[PDB]
Amino acid sequence: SHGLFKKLGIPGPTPLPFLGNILSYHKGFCMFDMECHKKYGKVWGFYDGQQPVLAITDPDMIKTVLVKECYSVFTNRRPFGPVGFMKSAISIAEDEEWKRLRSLLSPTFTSGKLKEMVPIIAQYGDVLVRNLRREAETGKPVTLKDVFGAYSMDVITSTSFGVNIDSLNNPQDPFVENTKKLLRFDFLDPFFLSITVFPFLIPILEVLNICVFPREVTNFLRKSVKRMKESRLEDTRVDFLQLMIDSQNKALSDLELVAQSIIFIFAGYETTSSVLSFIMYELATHPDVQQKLQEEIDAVLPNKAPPTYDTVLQMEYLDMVVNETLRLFPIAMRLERVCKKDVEINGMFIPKGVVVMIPSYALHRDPKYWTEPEKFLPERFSKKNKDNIDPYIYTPFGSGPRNCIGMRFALMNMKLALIRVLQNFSFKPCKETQIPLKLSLGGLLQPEKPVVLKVESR
Ligand SMILES: CCC[C@@H](CC[C@H](Cc1ccccc1)NC(=O)[C@@H](NC(=O)N(C)Cc1csc(C(C)C)n1)C(C)C)NC(=O)OCc1cncs1
Ligand code: HEM
Repeated sequence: SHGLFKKLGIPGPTPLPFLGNILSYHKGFCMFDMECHKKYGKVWGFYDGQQPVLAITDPDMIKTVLVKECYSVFTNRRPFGPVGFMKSAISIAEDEEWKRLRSLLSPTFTSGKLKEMVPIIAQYGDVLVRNLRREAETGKPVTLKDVFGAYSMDVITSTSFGVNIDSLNNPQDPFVENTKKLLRFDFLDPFFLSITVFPFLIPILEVLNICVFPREVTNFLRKSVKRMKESRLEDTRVDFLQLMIDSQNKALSDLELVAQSIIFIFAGYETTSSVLSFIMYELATHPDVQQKLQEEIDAVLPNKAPPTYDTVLQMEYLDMVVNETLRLFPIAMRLERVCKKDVEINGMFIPKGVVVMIPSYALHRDPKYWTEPEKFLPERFSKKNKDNIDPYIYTPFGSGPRNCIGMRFALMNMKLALIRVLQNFSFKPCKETQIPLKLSLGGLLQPEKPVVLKVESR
């Protein structure tokens, strides 16, 4: 079975019985992919335990699996562990169910609805600047994840559900406290290690009602959503929560609604707050880029003018800065599609069962497509070098019918935060700042030490 790639004539490292290549993950699965790419070329194969995985790096091959063959062969992401009713969450859902969730939820983030969100978000950007000023009035080291997390939770909850939970004025906010415990995947956790390696365990666990997400956290998020939806129905603006009630009056069940809500809560909070922290980390450590960003905001928005939808969009360098951070810190380190039948794509035979894997981290740092791939140089994303960058090599939000539904939301939300912040403050590194930033070898894209900076006024 570990002789799949040999028989197919596909290069790749040599697997150990049972574990496969899993122990090559010890120095992070990102440096695993990079090392394999450099060594094997555009295509290689490996085994997450028994699960065979095919890694692809040729752009057209990527376009085929991501776009052309989505509905026909590559509809689904890897099955990953015991998930319970969260098996209905759009990102985890398969086939027909993903299909009907995708068109139910996709109208969430249209131009019109995105434009209506600005006033709401600008309000939380004002509380954010007020909070950062306190940390600036003292010169106290600030954990970026804390402050930007509270902001992001406030934005997603308000824009998604129409509710103010005032997380920004509330240190011990149940919403933040629970959500950051929601997923804590670790290769060092025998639980996550075991199901990562030996997937035959999973169906046993689903019976036992065991789940990758902690019970206390899903219960809390379940009753919080029950509450918020009960509110909406008792009141006498169409958002994500309203759309899902419309489909209740096939055939969306209550549990399926909470699933979608937990996904949206998690992305809004965790991904948004993380990307903001990496962006600010790179500004602090690149003082002139911070300076140059500060001057666009001034040129476009003079006399501390409030950002609007179109002012955000006119801002080229702020955009350059964000793309450059996503290039260095892609939240999804790999994109994955399960191959659900035998197919030949770009004169290459892929069998049913294999996980087709696109190593975004590696491709974002390939010396082939990027000169000085390892540094922070926003210029590489200029109006001029715009059709240099291949859309299938640079995939921070993925591609095709299963790309990020919240992409323009998160881009707008982050830029609105960045604009408010940078028109008031300056971020400098301290002794408490880890330079260079090392990433955790554990799970998601997170720093090994939390991002800690000082905040100066203007
Ligand atoms: C509530 C939490 C559920 C998780 C679980 C599904 C997810 C797949 C996914 C990732 C990114 C965007 C969309 C879907 N899984 C992961 O996040 C995993 N990480 C990955 O992204 N990988 C697939 C890479 C990876 C890490 S370990 C591994 C195997 C060796 C087991 N593969 C976790 C478990 C570490 N995802 C989720 O809900 O994502 C919502 C988002 C949308 N946009 C940004 S976040
Ligand atoms: C900077 C923040 C974010 C980054 C970097 C990001 C990135 C991604 C990536 C790379 C994918 C997978 C695409 C693929 O497989 O090709 C994805 C999936 C998804 N994302 Fe985003 N995301 C972000 C924030 C959000 C937000 C704010 C939401 C909405 C609240 C969101 C909702 C989704 C959903 C629902 C999916 C799965 C879509 C599907 O399977 O049909 N993410 N995210």
